[PDB]
Amino acid sequence: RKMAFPSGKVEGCMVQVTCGTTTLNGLWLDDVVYCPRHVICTSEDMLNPNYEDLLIRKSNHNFLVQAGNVQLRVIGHSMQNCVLKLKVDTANPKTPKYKFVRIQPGQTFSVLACYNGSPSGVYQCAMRPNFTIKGSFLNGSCGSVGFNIDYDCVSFCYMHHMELPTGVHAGTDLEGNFYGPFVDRQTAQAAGTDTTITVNVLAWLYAAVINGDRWFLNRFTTTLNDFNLVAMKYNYEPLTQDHVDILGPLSAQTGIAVLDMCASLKELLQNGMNGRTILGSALLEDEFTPFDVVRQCS
Amino acid sequence: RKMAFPSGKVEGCMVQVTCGTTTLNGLWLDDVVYCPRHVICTSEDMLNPNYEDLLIRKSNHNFLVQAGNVQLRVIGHSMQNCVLKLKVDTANPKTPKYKFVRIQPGQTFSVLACYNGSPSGVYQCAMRPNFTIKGSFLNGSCGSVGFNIDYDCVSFCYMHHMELPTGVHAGTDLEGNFYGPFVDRQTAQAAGTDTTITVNVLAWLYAAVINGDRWFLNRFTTTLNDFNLVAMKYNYEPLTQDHVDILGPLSAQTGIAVLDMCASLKELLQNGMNGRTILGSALLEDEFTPFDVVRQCS
Ligand SMILES: *[C@H](O)[C@H](C[C@@H]1CCNC1=O)NC(=O)[C@H](CC(C)C)NC(=O)OCc1ccccc1
Ligand SMILES: *[C@H](O)[C@H](C[C@@H]1CCNC1=O)NC(=O)[C@H](CC(C)C)NC(=O)OCc1ccccc1
Repeated sequence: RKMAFPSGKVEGCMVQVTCGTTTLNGLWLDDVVYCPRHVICTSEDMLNPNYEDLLIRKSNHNFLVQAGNVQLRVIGHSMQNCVLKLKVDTANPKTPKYKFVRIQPGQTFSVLACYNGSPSGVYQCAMRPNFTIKGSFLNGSCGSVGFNIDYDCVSFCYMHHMELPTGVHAGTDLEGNFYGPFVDRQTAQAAGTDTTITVNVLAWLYAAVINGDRWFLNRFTTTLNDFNLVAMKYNYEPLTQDHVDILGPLSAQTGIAVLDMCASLKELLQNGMNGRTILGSALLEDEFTPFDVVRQCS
Repeated sequence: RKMAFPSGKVEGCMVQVTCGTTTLNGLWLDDVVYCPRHVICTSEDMLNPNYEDLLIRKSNHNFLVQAGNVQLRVIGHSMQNCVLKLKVDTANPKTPKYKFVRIQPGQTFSVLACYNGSPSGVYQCAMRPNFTIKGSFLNGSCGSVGFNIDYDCVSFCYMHHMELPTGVHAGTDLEGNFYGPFVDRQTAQAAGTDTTITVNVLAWLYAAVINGDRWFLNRFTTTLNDFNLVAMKYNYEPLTQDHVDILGPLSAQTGIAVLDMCASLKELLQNGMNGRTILGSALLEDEFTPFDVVRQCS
């Protein structure tokens, strides 16, 4: 099963930010509210916004932050890359222990989709090699965050800004820097040709070996270099050698060093599953980290 | 995408319940903790328990409940079918507006998987027509619950007790009545042959149209009864008029009559998918309801 982190600690940080006509969501940690900076744009400064001068003309009194129907007072505003920061006069007493990280393509996280500051639902998604995510997001959803958890700490890794022509989504880390070559302005922009997350496909074959039925399992072996070619053709990312021993635990538990493994991914890009399905998916699955496999078998 | 309801309201009601060697999760609402009654069994008892034998042989102090760090004093106990009800001297201040509901086959709910009283993950499930669910659950997971939300109100519908031999799962409503012909005994049980949830498959074909994927549309048309005849043969639940009604929503926003979308699915069942995906998959997905489709497309 694809599984999301429990969302309570992030729900307790979600607020509604309105500036003029635009409402979106804010992230309220301590006495600071983070939200996408295009909240300060009207329907039409959005096509080529000069954010610096948009923001000049805004003052604290132009921002309506609400936790429920309770207004939080804005007492300062600043722009950091593509996110806005609003100092409010109340520290969120729900503030989890947390930090801001910038994730890598292939890494997974959980999205807490919200609308008008109220959580709608939660889902697990991955950062594609072309820096999009395959999410469900509608209008008013910008400012929603992705996150991971480690014990008590919430690691905020994504904030939402944009849908792309092809239906996928684009956003920034919590310091406002976009993932990939995207800009927060309403223009057609390059999706970018995507690839399969090789390390996660191997994580998930391992899960097959663990949780039982390894029918895919075949009796042939390879090394690193040829492995790249015929699948690089079905468009698979370079497995390095340091994806390698994040796959170390799963190799040690199954007994299988990385490459009998490769050579059965061969045959699944060499003559399909033969109509068969591994663990619940009639296709190869590439949105499970090795850590995702260990967590869930753990 | 499969989207679970946000989980914070349930997370604040989850506690650990211990009785001797046996530990699992409980649901802490007002001044009552509910958990699976096989918490009272030893490894050996669970072979063939007479739960009323076992329960008359215990007093309050044999139950240890913990809410994070803090122990809750059990001051009463009580059994309602397959769930135990433990009264405690404190009311859970995080108790939401809630309800207890028994759901029908085909309905969905989100599951908050917990271990030792602590949330670990959240995902969606359907009640199969055979009254099992295709979960992800290990030892210590019992007591985790399934629920839906409805504005402010968490309606609990599932409590977890068991993995059948085939890897699927079985449990009770929160009054403790099993979904299906199972019992809280550790003895091998079979679930009975599953069917496919038809009304949901149509809801996912509609979902697919909305998201640009329309190769499967035909322009044949069919009777409700003609459709159920063919469907039957492929082990699809009857499609009721109610189900037709329920689909009406999605039938407006796409301009496809239910019955014509039946015609297309009927062609899908007589001829297979010949190598094509719908919404990415080589199988027809039946674990989205109408309501889960609207919710995530409005
Ligand atoms: C912010 O709430 C919103 C999120 C979008 C809207 C629907 N689904 C989403 O992901 N962002 C915008 O509406 C964005 C504002 C600009 C200042 C970046 N405009 C936008 O998303 O245009 C790109 C697009 C291309 C194709 C379809 C839909 C949107
Ligand atoms: C409750 O904590 C536990 C959850 C099972 C354990 C593995 N995955 C689950 O969902 N329930 C039981 O152990 C249950 C006990 C009642 C029948 C008294 N028996 C059961 O689920 O099947 C036994 C089993 C044990 C270990 C692995 C797989 C199945």
